[PDB]
Amino acid sequence: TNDVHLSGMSRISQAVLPAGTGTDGYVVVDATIVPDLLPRLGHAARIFQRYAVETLEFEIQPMCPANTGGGYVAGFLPDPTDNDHTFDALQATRGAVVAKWWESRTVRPQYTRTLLWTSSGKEQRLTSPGRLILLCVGNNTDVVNVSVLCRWSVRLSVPSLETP
Amino acid sequence: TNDVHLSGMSRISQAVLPAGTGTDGYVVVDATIVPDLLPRLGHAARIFQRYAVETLEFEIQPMCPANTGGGYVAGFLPDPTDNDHTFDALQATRGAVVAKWWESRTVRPQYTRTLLWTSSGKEQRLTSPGRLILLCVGNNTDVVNVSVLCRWSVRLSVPSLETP
Amino acid sequence: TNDVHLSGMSRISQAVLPAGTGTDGYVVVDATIVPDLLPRLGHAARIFQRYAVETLEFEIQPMCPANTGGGYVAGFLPDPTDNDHTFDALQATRGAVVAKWWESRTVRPQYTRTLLWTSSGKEQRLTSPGRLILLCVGNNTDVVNVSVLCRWSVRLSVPSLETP
Amino acid sequence: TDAPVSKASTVTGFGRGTNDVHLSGMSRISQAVLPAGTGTDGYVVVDATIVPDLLPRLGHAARIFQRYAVETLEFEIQPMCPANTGGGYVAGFLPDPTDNDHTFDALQATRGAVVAKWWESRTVRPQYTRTLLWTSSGKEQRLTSPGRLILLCVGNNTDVVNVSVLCRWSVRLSVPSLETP
Amino acid sequence: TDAPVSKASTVTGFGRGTNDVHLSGMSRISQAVLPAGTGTDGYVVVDATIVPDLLPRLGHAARIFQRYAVETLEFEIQPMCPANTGGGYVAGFLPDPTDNDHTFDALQATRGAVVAKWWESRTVRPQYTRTLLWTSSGKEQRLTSPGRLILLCVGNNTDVVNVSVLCRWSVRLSVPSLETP
Amino acid sequence: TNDVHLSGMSRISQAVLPAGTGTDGYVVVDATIVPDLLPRLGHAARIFQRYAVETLEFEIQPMCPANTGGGYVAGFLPDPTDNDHTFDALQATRGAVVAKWWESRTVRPQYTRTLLWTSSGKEQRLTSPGRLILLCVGNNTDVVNVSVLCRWSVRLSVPSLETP
Ligand SMILES: [Ca+2]
Ligand SMILES: [Ca+2]
Ligand SMILES: [Ca+2]
Ligand SMILES: [Ca+2]
Ligand SMILES: [Ca+2]
Ligand SMILES: [Ca+2]
Repeated sequence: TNDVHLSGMSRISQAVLPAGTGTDGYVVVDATIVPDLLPRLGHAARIFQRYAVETLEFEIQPMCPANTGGGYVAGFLPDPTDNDHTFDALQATRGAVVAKWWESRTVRPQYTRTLLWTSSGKEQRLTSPGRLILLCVGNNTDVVNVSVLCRWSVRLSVPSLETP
Repeated sequence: TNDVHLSGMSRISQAVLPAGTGTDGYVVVDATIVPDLLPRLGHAARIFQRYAVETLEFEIQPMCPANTGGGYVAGFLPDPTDNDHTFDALQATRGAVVAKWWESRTVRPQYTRTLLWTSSGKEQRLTSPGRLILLCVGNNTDVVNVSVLCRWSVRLSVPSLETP
Repeated sequence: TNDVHLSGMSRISQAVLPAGTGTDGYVVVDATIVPDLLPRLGHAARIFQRYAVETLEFEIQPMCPANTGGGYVAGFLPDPTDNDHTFDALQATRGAVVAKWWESRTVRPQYTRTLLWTSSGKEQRLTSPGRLILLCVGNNTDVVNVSVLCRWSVRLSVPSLETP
Repeated sequence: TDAPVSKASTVTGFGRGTNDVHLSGMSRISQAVLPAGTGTDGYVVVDATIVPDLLPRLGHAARIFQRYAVETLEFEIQPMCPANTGGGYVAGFLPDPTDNDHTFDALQATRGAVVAKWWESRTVRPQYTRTLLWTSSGKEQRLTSPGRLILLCVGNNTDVVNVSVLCRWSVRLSVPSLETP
Repeated sequence: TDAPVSKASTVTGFGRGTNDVHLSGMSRISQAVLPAGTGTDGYVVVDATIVPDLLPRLGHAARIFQRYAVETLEFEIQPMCPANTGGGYVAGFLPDPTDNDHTFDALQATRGAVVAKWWESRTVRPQYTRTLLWTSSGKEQRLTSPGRLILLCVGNNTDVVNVSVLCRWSVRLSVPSLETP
Repeated sequence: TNDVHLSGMSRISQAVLPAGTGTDGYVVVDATIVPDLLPRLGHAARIFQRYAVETLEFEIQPMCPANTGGGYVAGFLPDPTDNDHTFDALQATRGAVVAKWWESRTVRPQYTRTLLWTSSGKEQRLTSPGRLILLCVGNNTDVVNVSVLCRWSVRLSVPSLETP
């Protein structure tokens, strides 16, 4: 059948937060989940027209010394159009996490499994499952290298050969 | 088995043989069948390590006036390492065809079904099912534009992110 | 029967990363998994001709203070010939991990269970399941002593007595 | 039937040659002569990589096929010397064409290895892959050869030794083609 | 078992190779190109004595056998030229390898001879002996070849003519040996 | 039970007895049967701690002219500690053979099937099933070259990495 099931785990974001610039509410990461953001899924969506996100998980992997103060709040807004970047908006989303800067965590988001479009278009809601937003909570004492990883699983349909 | 089955038709070769240059035995098309040669299988092998050829057929679709002279012989050598490019080598193999330049033909070859490698290596026998050769039979009279297409079906395995 | 099942856990790599030299993308570990790299499996493959890797896991055990910044990305390329040493290439592999320098992790790779050859030869793909690559992510503040361990399980066949 | 601009080609049976041929035979893969005293322990009397070229009729048959599978493979060490000859031989078929280990222990480790005196003949019934091998040569010879037969001296030979190493082979050839060296 | 002066030889399967092999195939026995005007009446386009050497796989197979019998023999005249070409050809298989008569009447006298236009393909179903022939060459070639296939022009060709002469052959090989040229 | 069963034939001893030196009772071969004596079992015991002898047979294969004089007596003492090397000790044991120098014989001995230790220790009775002795009977006339081979089958246990 045209449907092929792919899974993988890749880094959606890499950010560096210097010491003291991580004020409360600062936006460390704001990544709109698109197939191009994921390498293997990037090629897979380059050879397909439609994709549906069966499973989606995120892993916040901040690489900082244990003596680092402050923390982060990480969430997955299931609306690509939504631009709210406050603590309450993230915490309202299912699976959002709050953790110290030296404590890696996992986000298990909730979203609607609809058949999306691999290629971009006018309406972003038909192409992306949502956005991942990672904000600072409090103040960080050291420099934090944050890697945001995404464990994904998709179903691909309508074969084609697209261009970026 | 997280094996992805992918299939489709794609042009492996495009050749423009000018009138008068198509002497007998001239190698119009010489293509070692690797996934990088195929457009969609190119990306599929870019995101996978291993592939197995389940279905392989070649379609010689030359576009020239019906009053043109000469012909072609097309054949699939199941050995990628073999470098013999003559009418005898093509006639020995199975699935080979010989037809006039205005005719469209199908080569149904004898190919290995083992698990080959998408990337290149020291031994070509572990990476390609074989090569396809299209030669002139006689001398052409008009300008011939021959496109060699391939209906292929593969099974892909061992996810990765390869480079050209 | 000739088939004997062996398992074990041994250190494939020992590396020392001084303070500040662990720049992002630096290659800490690049080990081609061969039976000689594993002591007990080294002797076992010295008394056999063929081996098949039934189970393969890796444990990254970096020994550094909790106040160490930066991290690592560890992966198992299931292609011994592949020489890509970038973050995306590792992350595309199944089971790849990203972690802080003071956080031990485990890699559960995916690979094709084919009957390999214990002794070396021209084509490396017939002798090795792949390579383990461990790269730096960000900058390390302290000195990191990294031990890369491999928990393996093999099936051995075709008895012989080989020499190194 | 009207006259067309061009008629369709009428070549029908093209690319339909025979695919499988079973070929059996027996041939001398080696012949060695040893003057007295030369056959010290460990001396390599015979070292022959079993390939279609080594067997003449199989070589000619493999020149017109792409792949071959060894259905049957057996060897005979037939030394034609009297019973007053001292010393002996060890013979074994290494299933790895690449391995070049030439010792008593390496041969004895293999299945079917024989240790005999120079006035005794033996049959080596070895362990060989049944998988399809390539008739033509390539970069890796593990895809083209089932292995190599090795024959060493165990002790010093008192007299001259004439040893002939024979092979009964049965093969199935497949994927017809026309190979050239 | 007492120790004798010498033991009997234990070579058993020697001289027991395969005797009969049926080999079939199809090959181009000739290829000719004719520029405009050269193909006058009676011009000998093709003159090929059908021997195992003419057929490559059959040549290699006959190098390891002594005798062969032609079970099936058919020829195809396949001229790859347009329908606007003038002239024609006569094709026939003379069952006598020695006869070198190259005329229209000599070819037409034989059974299965075909007369066609240059834009028409024909199949020659000839008359050939089923008796055992010798794979290797000798003084008299009537014992080694079933005959010769001959192809002449009937009229002047207006355009260039490319003609390929093919052969479907089936043979049974017997009396195994190892021939050398 | 992660017990590895390994078997094969290997030469335990190679002796060159020159003509005239083979007086009656001369100890041609004296070998305490330990896994280090066997070539392939050498590596097998190098990667294991304990072994149990399931099958043990010795093959005396002397290579000499049929007109040579004298003979040999071969026997397996089931006690490694025993130091009696005489015809009487060999004739007392079971499985012993006596034959002319041109004859090839098989000693099927009486050996313990308990779990012995691959390494050496204070007590030899916990490490070896016994010893094999090959003695001269009479005086030889020609130079004798005797190889003592052993068909052995063992069960190995308790993985380790031993030293010579
Ligand atoms: Ca699209
Ligand atoms: Ca690769
Ligand atoms: Ca080997
Ligand atoms: Ca070939
Ligand atoms: Ca002859
Ligand atoms: Ca020990």
